[PDB]
Formats: sequence, structure tokens, C-alpha cells
Amino acid sequence: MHGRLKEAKRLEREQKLKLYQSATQAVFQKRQAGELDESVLELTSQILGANPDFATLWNCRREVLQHLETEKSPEESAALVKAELGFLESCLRVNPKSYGTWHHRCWLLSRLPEPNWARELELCARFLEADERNFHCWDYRRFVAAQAAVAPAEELAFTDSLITRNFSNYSSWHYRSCLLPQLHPQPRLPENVLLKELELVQNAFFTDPNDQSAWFYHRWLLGAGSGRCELSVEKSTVLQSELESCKELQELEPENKWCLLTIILLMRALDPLLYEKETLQYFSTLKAVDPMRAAYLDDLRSKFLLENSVLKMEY
Amino acid sequence: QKDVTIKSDAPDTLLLEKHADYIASYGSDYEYCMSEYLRMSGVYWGLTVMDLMGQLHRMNKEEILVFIKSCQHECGGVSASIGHDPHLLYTLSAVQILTLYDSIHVINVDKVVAYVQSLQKEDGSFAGDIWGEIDTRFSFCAVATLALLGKLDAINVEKAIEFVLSCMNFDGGFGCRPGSESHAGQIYCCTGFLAITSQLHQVNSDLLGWWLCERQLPSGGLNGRPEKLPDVCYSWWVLASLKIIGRLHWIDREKLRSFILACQDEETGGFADRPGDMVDPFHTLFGIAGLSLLGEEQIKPVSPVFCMPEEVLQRVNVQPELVS
Ligand SMILES: [Ca+2]
Ligand SMILES: [Zn+2]
Repeated sequence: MHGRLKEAKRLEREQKLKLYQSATQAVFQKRQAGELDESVLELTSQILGANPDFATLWNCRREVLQHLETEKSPEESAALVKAELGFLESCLRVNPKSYGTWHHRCWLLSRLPEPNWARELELCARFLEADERNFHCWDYRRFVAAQAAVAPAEELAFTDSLITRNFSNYSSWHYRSCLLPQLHPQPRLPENVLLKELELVQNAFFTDPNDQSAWFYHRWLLGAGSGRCELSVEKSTVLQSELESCKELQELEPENKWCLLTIILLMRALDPLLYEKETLQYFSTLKAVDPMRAAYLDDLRSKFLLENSVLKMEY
Repeated sequence: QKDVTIKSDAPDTLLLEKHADYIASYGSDYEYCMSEYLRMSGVYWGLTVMDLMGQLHRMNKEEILVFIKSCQHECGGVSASIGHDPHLLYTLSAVQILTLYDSIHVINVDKVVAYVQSLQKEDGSFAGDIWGEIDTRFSFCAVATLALLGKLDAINVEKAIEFVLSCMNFDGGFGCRPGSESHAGQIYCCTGFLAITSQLHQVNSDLLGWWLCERQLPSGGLNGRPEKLPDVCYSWWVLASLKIIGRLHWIDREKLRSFILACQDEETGGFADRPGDMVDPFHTLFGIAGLSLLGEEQIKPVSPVFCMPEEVLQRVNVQPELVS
């Protein structure tokens, strides 16, 4: 367990325990007796609310719902599934990060004739406005988007709004990294796409130079794209422009390690040998600003120096 | 930026005696009771940490072997506890325990193998159990179980590899399923998977190594992904991954070591997720395992793949080659 900071409270939970224990006992007796009925669902509802990682109880609920579908009318089965959706949503409100709860909802939705996928996408938008880093919810959203055949372009528009309204942005940039290649496929991004993305990420990290997610995504863009060093005039110019903007930022934020690393990477992308002197100077400044990464930075520099020897020997 | 600040009277020495006492006494009620859905794994954490500290003898072997046999179901799968349902997670934990005790015979190995085999899907992924949840955690559980049993050939290895590699992301990391965001726990599972299946050459070690070493915060502690708090169990997840891919020196060893020791409770023994939180056997194992990977002499060398003493894995001749 995580985040547990170190009589009435202590005796209340001695009471919780004893009810949880009797409820638990009762569920297992009913199950061994083959009593797959609503009273099980009532028993497990009590336990799963507070202890959603009790996986065997989700299995029991599925066993019951499977059984009841056989011997209830269509309308009665429909009522049971709607009650289950409500139960699930009340569980997600108290604990939005439980694998079991998210899976049971998928299991349920996947079985329906029938399913209202637009309503599920909205549920995702709500949970994501509460926690934009909730990977369970993003995973569920991807599941819903696929089931309802939502187009990459629509999901791309969703990521833009999320990135610009705040802040907290790694999950949304990650999603973009998977979406873009789908829009512009291939068995590497097209340059026009790449240039737009660079402009978008560069707004982000000048808007919030702290914001590690834009810098991580920008390093990817710088390699995706390419391609090499057959730099067009436009891309050459854009990268030189980024270089000077990072130098400005360096002056404004002299403890910012992300801009320093990015300057090194930009020079590599532009002209490794012409910028060798400055690359070496930037490595020193960076190690002093980010000493915990000194070993990484020496290894990166050793790699680049080897690349440089290889380039000079191609003369 | 999100980080803890370690206080100046935080423990700065290794309290092995107290940790062994803490684990040896654990389970003599609330949370306990309440975590019974993971008991088999809880047993694995306690036993493994005691073995890394040279104290396994203080636990109850005979009692554990009976418990394990009682947890194997007719399908061959093992549950977390008696009357709970079988799952790949607890099948792995059980097999790790039996390996620690050289008592693999206690369960029906043929049936474990058939259980693992039956959960593989057409795309090469593994469901955790019959209810179909797909996660790269279960890919690792499946191959780690089979490797310890000498039965990796029982599954479709190339398809399994292809699935795991389809979970590789723009940043060099791995998530739960295709399209899922990178997370240190998933990265451990997938790099461990790739070690076992001899596919580490398919990792971009420099890129992933960088993403992993950027998990270290000013406090010295590691988080599991960008913009989260440090937590002692990343001393395991991140450090093990780094070791597998040959980049453990990319972390500041001294700062992390100080962070881990600060997570000890000097009165109760055990480790908590962060300094001054409540201790548990999970964080106790991962704290001790992280210190061993960092080269703590009083702790046995730990496998970064299996999170078990290397001497155990040497005995069963299962030691995957790592990146140099
Ligand atoms: Ca004993
Ligand atoms: Zn933790």
C-alpha cells in the first residue's frame, strides 16, 4: 500500500473487518453452494466499494451476471446491466485507479448488443479532467475509441484541447505520438506534419519551460524527422530558429537543464562537426546544472565524439 | 519538481536486524486481512527479502508448502489464497517461492505449464486469467514462470515477443498494452521479458536508459514516470530495468542509497514507500533489493530479472544474459 501517512477509529475498523469478514464468508459459501443470485451482488457491492482489488469478487459478479442472463427475461437482464454500470461508476469515483474495476467495465460493455459508446467517451473525458495522467482511463478511452471506430483525427483534436488548457501533459503527448503515425501511415513522420508538431511543442515548452513532457516529445520529433541531414531550407531554418530560442530561454532560466540538452541535440541535428566546439561547451554547463545525470551525459558525449570521428574519416 | 524533502535525522544506516525481525513477525489484523487477495505474493515478498538477508530459515517452510499446494486449482493455475481464483500473478509468486525452497515437485508442474499456455492469445499477448485482462505484466509472469520451470518452449515465443515489442513507445519505454503510456513497472516487466527471451538487442538502451535515469529526483528517490512523487519501490522497478539494459551507472547511486535508507522505520523496522509513511513487506523487499543492486555488501546479490537471490537462479541454471 501507498501514501499511508504515519480507539473510536481503531474499533470502527474492528467493526468494518468483522462485517467484511462475514460478508466475505457468506459470498464463498453461496458460491460453493452454486447459488448464483442477486444476493451475491448485494454482498460483493459492500466489499468491492472499499476493496476493488479483491479480484475474485469481480469474478463472482461476472459468474452471477452470466448465470442470470440465462434465466431472466431480456428486460430483466437489461436492468441488471444498467445497475452494473451505475455500480461501476460509483466504484470508479472512490478508486479511479483499480485494474479490476476498469476491466469489469470493459468485460461488461464488450458483451452488450447494444453499447452506448458515446456515453463511455464522455465518462473518459470527465475522469480525465479530474486526473489527466490516469493511464487506466486513457487505456479505456483507447478501447472505447476502437470499438466505436472513432477516427485518429477526432482523437487528435481531443489531445490539442487537453494540452493547451493545462499542464500535466505527458499522457496527452504520448497519445499524440501514437495517433500521428496513423493519420500519415507507412509500413518517421512526413515533413509538413513534423513542422506543425514542432511548432506546437515549441509553444508548449516556451509557455512552461518546466514542463518535462514537451521536451521528451520534442526529442522524439527531432529523430522522427529526420532524415537526415538532407535538411530542407525550411527545416534547416526552423531548427536554427529553435536553437536561438533555446539560447534566449537559457538566459531566462539558467537552472533549466532541458533547454541545454535540447541545444546540444539541435546542434547534432544541424551539423555535428561545425558545432563540435559549442557542443563540448554545452556538455560542461549541462553537467554542472544537472550533476545527477553526469554519467549519462559523459556517455552521450562519448557517443557523439565517436560519431564525429566517423564523419571526419569519411572526408 | 514534485519531490519529497528528506529530514536531517532520517536513518542513514542499514538496519538489517530490525528488518528481519519485522518480516519474521509480520502476520501475527486489519490490512493483513484485507490484502488476502494477494497473500501468495505477500508470502513471496517476505521470503525473498529474508533470503536476501540470510534469514530465510526463520520463516515456516513446511507451512508454506502446504499452503501453496492448497492454492493450485484443477486447471493448473495458482490462486493468491485458499478459495480465491487462479491467476498468472500468483502462479508466478508460487513458482518463485518453490524455487527459493527447491520444492517445485510440491505442485503439478505439467498443469502449471498447460495453464500458462492456455492464456496466450492469437496476437501473442497473455490474459491474466480466464476473464481476459491483457497486460504486459502477464507476458512477464508467463515467461518468468516457464523459465523457472525449464518450459519456455511451451508458448509461442515469437508471437509473444512481437506483442511486447508492439507495446514499445516513442520514449523507448513500454506500457500495459499497445498504445499505453510508458511506466516504470511495465518497463521492468517488458525488459525482464526481453531478457528471458534473448531479445534485449531490440531495446533502444540509450533512449530508454535516459528516460529511466530522469526518474531520479533531487531527493535521490526515483519516480515511476514524469511528474510523480518518488517511491521506494522504483528503487526496484527503475534500477532493475537499468541493470537489465546495462545503464545502472546512469543513476546517482549515493543519492538513491540515502533516499532508500531514509524510508526505513527505525522503530518497527521495514521500509515504507517514502520517509515517514507506514512500512509494509512489499516496500521492504524492494528497498532491500534496490540496495543489493547498488552493491550493499551485507545483502545477497539479487537477480534484476527474477527479483530472487542470484545464487538461487544459478542453482536452477536460469540466468539470462543482460546488456553489457
Ligand atoms: Ca524455519
Ligand atoms: Zn511503491
